[PDB]
Amino acid sequence: MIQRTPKIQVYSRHPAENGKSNFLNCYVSGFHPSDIEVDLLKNGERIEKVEHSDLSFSKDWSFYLLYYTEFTPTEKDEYACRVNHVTLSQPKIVKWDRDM
Amino acid sequence: LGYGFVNYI
Amino acid sequence: GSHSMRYFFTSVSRPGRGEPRFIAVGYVDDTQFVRFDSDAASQRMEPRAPWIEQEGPEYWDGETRKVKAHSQTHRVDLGTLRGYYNQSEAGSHTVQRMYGCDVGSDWRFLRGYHQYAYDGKDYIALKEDLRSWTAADMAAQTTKHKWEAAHVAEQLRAYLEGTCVEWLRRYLENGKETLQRTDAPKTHMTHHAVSDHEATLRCWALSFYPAEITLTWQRDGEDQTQDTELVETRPAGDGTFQKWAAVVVPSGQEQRYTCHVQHEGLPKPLTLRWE
Repeated sequence: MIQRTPKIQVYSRHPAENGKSNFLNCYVSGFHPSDIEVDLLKNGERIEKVEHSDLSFSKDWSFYLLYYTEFTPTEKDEYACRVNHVTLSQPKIVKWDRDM
Repeated sequence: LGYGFVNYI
Repeated sequence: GSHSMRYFFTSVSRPGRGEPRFIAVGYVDDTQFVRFDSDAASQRMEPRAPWIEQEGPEYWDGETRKVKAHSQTHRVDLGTLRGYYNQSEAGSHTVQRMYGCDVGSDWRFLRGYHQYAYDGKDYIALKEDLRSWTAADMAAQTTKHKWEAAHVAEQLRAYLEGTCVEWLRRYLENGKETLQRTDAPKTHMTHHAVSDHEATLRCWALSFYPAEITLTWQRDGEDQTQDTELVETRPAGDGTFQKWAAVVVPSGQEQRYTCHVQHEGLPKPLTLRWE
């Protein structure tokens, strides 16, 4: 059966500024089948109350979802997104890199 | 507004 | 100035874990406006854009009735397709349906579409003439014969050319502040050394709407498409989109490289340079 790997991107809604409220996004696209586990992590711990978009898909039938939470970046705090899917032999962690 | 007729594969 | 209304349905089986889960979403262009989730408490078609909230109770009742009916048929379909493909109940399977209509800048009908997939592969699609079908394999030919004998295409064509276009125009007018806008991308490039001899050049486009955009890199005017990392256009969460493209180049050669941005919000395509 068809399986397509999620393309994972972790990023802020606005350019990050320490002490200023923002939104942390983990966007997963291009995957099939739709069953997927996505968590946002702060200093390696799962963030509670993360919201997500309703399941939808692209012209090629592959799925996409946005997971998001309000956050206030600081110098010290590390953020990441952890994703599991049938195409991944272990969960995959992508770190938020604010200097891209 | 969605369509309202149904069909089966 | 071209526009679309599309509905997207996904139904997934879950063997020995209950009935299939059905999710429907509706979009005008790149703006979602409704959802239905068969697992959710409300059992209602729900608003997901501010401009659809003004629709009255007859709208919500009727949209809920229709989408619940589709939920049930796609449940039956997952059974039917297991029969067509001689599949067991050991595994989960997925049906997807997508349909809708496009209009041009002048809001006249351009084309209609209605496509179905099973397990992520094309299954059957209405052709551009809205009169005939393309079936992707032998099982989908069975569906084609049944849909021809039931005159399904005629039903769809009347919807796609009529009702679909009319309600798309209504939504475009009611949501004009959101849907008729163009937000041009705010663009820049970033430079970061990866070693003493190479640097990553990343071309950014932020805060744009609609999501359609092109970002390309040239080296002395030659497209660097095989050497470019181009990420999927992504939502910012506020109704705008973001995208970047990157190349890794030898340090000292930055001035050969230019980034090129095309978007409907721009009065002219932009060229960004390192000099």
